[PDB]
Amino acid sequence: EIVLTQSPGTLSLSPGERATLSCRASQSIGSSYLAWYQQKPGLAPRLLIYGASRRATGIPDKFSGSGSGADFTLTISRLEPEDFAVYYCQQYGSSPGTFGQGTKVEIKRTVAAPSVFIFPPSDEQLKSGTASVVCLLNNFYPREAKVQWKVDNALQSGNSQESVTEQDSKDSTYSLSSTLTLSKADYEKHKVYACEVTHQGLSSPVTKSFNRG
Amino acid sequence: VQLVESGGGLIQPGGSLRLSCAASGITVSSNYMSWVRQAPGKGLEWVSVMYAGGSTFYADSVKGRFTISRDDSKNTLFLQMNSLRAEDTAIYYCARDLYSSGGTDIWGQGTMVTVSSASTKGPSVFPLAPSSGGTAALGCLVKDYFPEPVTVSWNSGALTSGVHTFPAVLQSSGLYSLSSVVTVPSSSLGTQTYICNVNHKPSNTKVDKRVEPK
Repeated sequence: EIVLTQSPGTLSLSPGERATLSCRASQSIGSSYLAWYQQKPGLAPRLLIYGASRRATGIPDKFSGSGSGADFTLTISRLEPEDFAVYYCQQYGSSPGTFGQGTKVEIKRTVAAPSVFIFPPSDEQLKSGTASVVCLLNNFYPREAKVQWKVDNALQSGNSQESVTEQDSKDSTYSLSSTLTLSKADYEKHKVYACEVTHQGLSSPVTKSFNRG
Repeated sequence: VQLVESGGGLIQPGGSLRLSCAASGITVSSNYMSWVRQAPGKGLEWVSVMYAGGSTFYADSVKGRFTISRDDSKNTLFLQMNSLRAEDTAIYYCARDLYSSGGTDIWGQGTMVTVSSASTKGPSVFPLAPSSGGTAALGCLVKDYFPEPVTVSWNSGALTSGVHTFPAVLQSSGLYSLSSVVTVPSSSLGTQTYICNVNHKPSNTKVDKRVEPK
């Protein structure tokens, strides 16, 4: 069968630069049988180019395709944050055709410190018997960050979990949630709840806290 | 020119499900039409095509279990999926292909198919409000649901700037949890109400939670 291999797997470039994406077929397929697609987060794929180099209706010239035989290239010029997407090649020399595995195009930016917020558990959840405490790290870059939870100035272990968004399509930053979960009984045993954040963009770690009640 | 899909949902392994793709502005029977699916970590997988004349072709991964068909009078394309497997969990798209005359230019909106024997659980929604720099954050915690996905909006979709909805995490219980947050001016907190709207189609639930400062 025909297999398409895209390279690189991921590309991280600054706005204004040109991205060069490659697609190699395991046998010659011909330019007439290759197309390129963009898929942004949460959206359906969008046709960019067909026949290796023909732009689809309404597609701007920043997207350009070239190549022949088994080797094809897509260039994306004048990159912008909104170009963050996975780009796929497709061949339709077989029925059905096949897609490449995709190249993720990440838009680089400069270091940005997180804005940090802490949320107490809701009275509703507490009445039910559990306390979830949430620390938000908002709009930062790069992705690496350390969150430490302190309860009455005692470092916590084993009771927290993190989730991080993909890069934002407008400003290329990340956000992160850290959720500390305690039983109601344990929560009511302590007063001061704090999250302390370390990140490249902070001159010193930032702590946000609240007092129970 | 649009393709509108329906029929997705949760189904147990070994079960069957039929997806529909109702076309407007193109005639299904005059076109190559396809189903393409997107599973976690599996990119796009082109699973079936039907030629204008009705010949059908399948990816090996679905051959013998899936059947593409069409109803010309309803101008609708179908995917009948039998003997479903966990590996078939994905967003399914229908699409119109032009092959060398134009690529795959028209895509449906996608419908989620989840193949699982685990029990369905609607989410619990709790407000994230500061205990209270000029900016405030508010949010909602969406706890212990199954299967994915939930859809979270703010103020019925009217508030989108500054919203971040985190990927769900699968807990040791087998249920998922996530939070959604938004940042707003601190000076706006006494001038209006912020509401998060959480929809979970598998449990047929729609929750609206006011997020009031404490």
